[PDB]
Amino acid sequence: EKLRLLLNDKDKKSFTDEELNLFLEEADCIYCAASQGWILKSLQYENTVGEMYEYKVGQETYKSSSIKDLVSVAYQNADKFKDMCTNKKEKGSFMLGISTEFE
Amino acid sequence: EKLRLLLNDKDKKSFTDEELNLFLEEADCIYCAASQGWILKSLQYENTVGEMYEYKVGQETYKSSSIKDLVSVAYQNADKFKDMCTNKKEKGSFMLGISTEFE
Amino acid sequence: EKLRLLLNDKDKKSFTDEELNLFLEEADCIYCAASQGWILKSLQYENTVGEMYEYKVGQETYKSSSIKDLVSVAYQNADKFKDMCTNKKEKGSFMLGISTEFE
Amino acid sequence: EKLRLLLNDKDKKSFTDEELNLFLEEADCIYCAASQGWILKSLQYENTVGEMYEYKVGQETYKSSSIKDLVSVAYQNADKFKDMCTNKKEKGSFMLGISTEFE
Amino acid sequence: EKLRLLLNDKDKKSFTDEELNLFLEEADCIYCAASQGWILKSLQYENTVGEMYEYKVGQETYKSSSIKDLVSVAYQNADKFKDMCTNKKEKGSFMLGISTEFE
Amino acid sequence: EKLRLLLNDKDKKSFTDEELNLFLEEADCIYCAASQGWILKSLQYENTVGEMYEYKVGQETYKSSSIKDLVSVAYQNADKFKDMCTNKKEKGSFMLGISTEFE
Amino acid sequence: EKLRLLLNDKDKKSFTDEELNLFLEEADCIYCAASQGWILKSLQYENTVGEMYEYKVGQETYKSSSIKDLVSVAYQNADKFKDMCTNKKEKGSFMLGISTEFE
Amino acid sequence: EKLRLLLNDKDKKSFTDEELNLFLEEADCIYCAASQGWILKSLQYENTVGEMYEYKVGQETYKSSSIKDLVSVAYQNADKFKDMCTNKKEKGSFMLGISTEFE
Amino acid sequence: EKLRLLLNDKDKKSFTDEELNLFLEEADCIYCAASQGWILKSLQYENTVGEMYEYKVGQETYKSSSIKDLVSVAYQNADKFKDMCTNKKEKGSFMLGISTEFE
Amino acid sequence: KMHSTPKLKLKLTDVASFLAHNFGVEDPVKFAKEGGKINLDGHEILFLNKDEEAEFVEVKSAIGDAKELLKLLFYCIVDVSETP
Repeated sequence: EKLRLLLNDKDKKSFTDEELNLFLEEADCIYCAASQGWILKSLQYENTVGEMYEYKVGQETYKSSSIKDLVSVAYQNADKFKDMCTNKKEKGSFMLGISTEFE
Repeated sequence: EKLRLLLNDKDKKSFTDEELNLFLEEADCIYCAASQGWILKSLQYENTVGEMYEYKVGQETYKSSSIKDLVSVAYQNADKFKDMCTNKKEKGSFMLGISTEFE
Repeated sequence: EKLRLLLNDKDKKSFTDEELNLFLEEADCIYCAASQGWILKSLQYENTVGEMYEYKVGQETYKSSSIKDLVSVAYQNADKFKDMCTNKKEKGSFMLGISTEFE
Repeated sequence: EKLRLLLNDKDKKSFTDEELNLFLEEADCIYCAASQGWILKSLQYENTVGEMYEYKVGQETYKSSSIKDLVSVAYQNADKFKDMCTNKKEKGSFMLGISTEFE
Repeated sequence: EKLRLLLNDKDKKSFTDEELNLFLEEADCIYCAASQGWILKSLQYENTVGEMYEYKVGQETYKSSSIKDLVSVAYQNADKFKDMCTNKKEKGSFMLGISTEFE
Repeated sequence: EKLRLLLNDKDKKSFTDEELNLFLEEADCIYCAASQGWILKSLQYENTVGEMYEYKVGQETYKSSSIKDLVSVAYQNADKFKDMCTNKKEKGSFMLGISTEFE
Repeated sequence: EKLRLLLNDKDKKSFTDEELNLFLEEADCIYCAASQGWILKSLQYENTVGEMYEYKVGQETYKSSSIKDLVSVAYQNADKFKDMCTNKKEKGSFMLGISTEFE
Repeated sequence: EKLRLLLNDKDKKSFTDEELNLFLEEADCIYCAASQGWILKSLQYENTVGEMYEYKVGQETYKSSSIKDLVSVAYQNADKFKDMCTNKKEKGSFMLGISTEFE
Repeated sequence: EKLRLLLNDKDKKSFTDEELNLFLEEADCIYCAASQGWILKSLQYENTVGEMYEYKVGQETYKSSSIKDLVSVAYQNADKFKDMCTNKKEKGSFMLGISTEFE
Repeated sequence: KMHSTPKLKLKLTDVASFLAHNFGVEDPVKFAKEGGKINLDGHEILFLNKDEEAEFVEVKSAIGDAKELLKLLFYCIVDVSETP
């Protein structure tokens, strides 16, 4: 089902099913829905990694990829899905005939 | 509902609803309004995460993403929403005919 | 009301209201006023960050973004408002008729 | 067996056979299916190797490859499989004749 | 009051009022005067924040922005005010009807 | 012997003989098989080095080449084999005659 | 006073009035005098900062901008004053008539 | 002896003589065979010097050239031997003269 | 003496004089022999420096140039000798006549 | 009549501002809907900035091969009537 395909094209458990169905209704193709949803997912990182991406406590140190790199990968995913949809829709060049009425 | 969809597109719970309705009035396309919201949210990073990005106190150190990275990410989100709106409205190229009266 | 909109188009509580009304009187568009006010706000960072942008007392170390990054984001905000205002004002290309009188 | 070939074109037990044969149905040539599977596998690095690329606790210190590097390698693999599939599909560029009826 | 507007544009308490009046007399447009004031204010950094940008003593390390960054930001401000002044003076392109007498 | 020649041409003891033979029937020339097998070997490094490429336990420290460098060398090997195979197939330019028909 | 304006236009205490009057009578416009005086001031840094630009004594550490940065800002000031003089002397393009003689 | 010349054109005791004379049979020019041997030797570095390029144990630190540098040097050697072979076989440019029978 | 000239050009006595004579027999010119010998000499740096180029035991720390730098200088020497031989063999441009036949 | 007269083309930095300043056309869209026809004397001079560029979009011929086909039709018409 297209809902499950969308859930797989993103990470599964991060969103309610209603907004996924909203994405599906907005764009018929699954790939455009996944591309938009990945941007929407990228917007989350201001609240988990923007405020702190590496901290040290006592002898314990923890480092994570900065918000720039995480947003970069998420946008790369969204762009790849958009290109996937456009490639699914594109068609090659063509060569047609012309005809005009004349007496 | 446009309000909820904007609070999901433009990330949630930093504005209040009346200016969101105002932003919807600024442009019928929801993505353009969300983009404008993204700039005016990028402005607010000067308070939520001040210029002091890193500090070590006692046995704790926390390295927040600097304001430049966060505002750059916000402008990137704004540019994506703007591009998505232009994609929504833009139509392709096409040929037409010319008419001219004569005796 | 323009003053109310401008106090959130630019980040709140740095300038006094008479200066904002002066900006509003300088230019018709509020976005131009916001851009100029953002340049004005950018001028404040000399005292805050030019004299000290990272220091360390005892065991505590505090670091903040240098004056170049902060003035860069401020100029970026001002330039974005300038571009948005100009885009609001501009209009597309269009071909028009012409006719010189003759007898 | 095509499924064994696909589960060798990527590390195996991150996927279940249903979506694998779905990929195979999506494209006749197995390498397009493998490229699509690799792109979708690049998503799962967000869970298998989270953003926390490096950490130190006590005396252990482990420094894993960042998520950006892993997704870059996954996309590189997908691009290589796509290129290999196009090489399989490709036909030489060459010339032909024309003939139109005439009396 | 023009002097107050300049002392708000050009940051205050650096110059005394009579030279500000001289600045305004040197150029009718207050923004050109503010640019002039900013370029002459950039010289003050040689005294206010000397070449010694960072020092440590005992348990106090203070790192201030070097003189090069401050003077560069002052030049940025001067150029911005110059550009804004020219924008105030600017007029668009024009085409006019040339003519000449003849018998 | 082709299987032995391939097992020399790619570093030994990493694939089952069935997979190697599958590569042999995949492509006519053994060099293309070696290139494809090297890409398949390059796929393995995500487990070996993606999860850890330098760690330190106690006093002991161990570092290894990142996944980027290792996949880079593997792709260099595969691409060099592909180019060498194509060069083996490559042939130079020619001049040929034409012979139409005419009474 | 022109001498007063010159002593303002550069630093104040570092030169005797005789050589400043010498600069004033060297060139008509005072900005050229200020530029030349700024280059002469820039000469001084071979002693102050060339001999030592950062030193440590016990726990005390002192760092100052290297001679390259100081002469860079000094030359930037001199060049800015040179440009200011040239722009003061600058005049726009013109279009004039020709008048020969004939009989 | 050609085999000894090859064992000097590429370092010794890493290949058994059957591989060597196979290379010689593969190409009459011994430098081409040496280039082939060198590229095949570049694969051996995966075992002789594994991905671990640096390690410290106790009070004894050893740092070795990464596998990427070794394979880069091996490929450089292979390219040099290929260039030597081409310089051996290649002849320069020269003119000819055509003659066709005619009555 | 030719063998002595080679043993001087190549650094003295790392190889048996007999294979030096073999190089002399390969190409008549001493400089081509020296260049090829320098490439052959560059081949040996793998053992010396590839598996260790900087190491530390106890307090003692020893560092040496990487394999890439040593191979670079050796190749530079070989290329320099190649250039010298080519310039020794080269000849300048010049004009010549033509003399056909006619009656 | 469509294309034989050349069409002067202006690549302006700001079309609306240029029109408003030169021809006093504040509402260019309404000018287009109103069939507003600019009036030019014939003797005009252009004052553009560095970026802006003005050119004539000129064509060698507006009718193409109409002359030859019309001549052929004239010959055929005379032939059918066989008139001297």
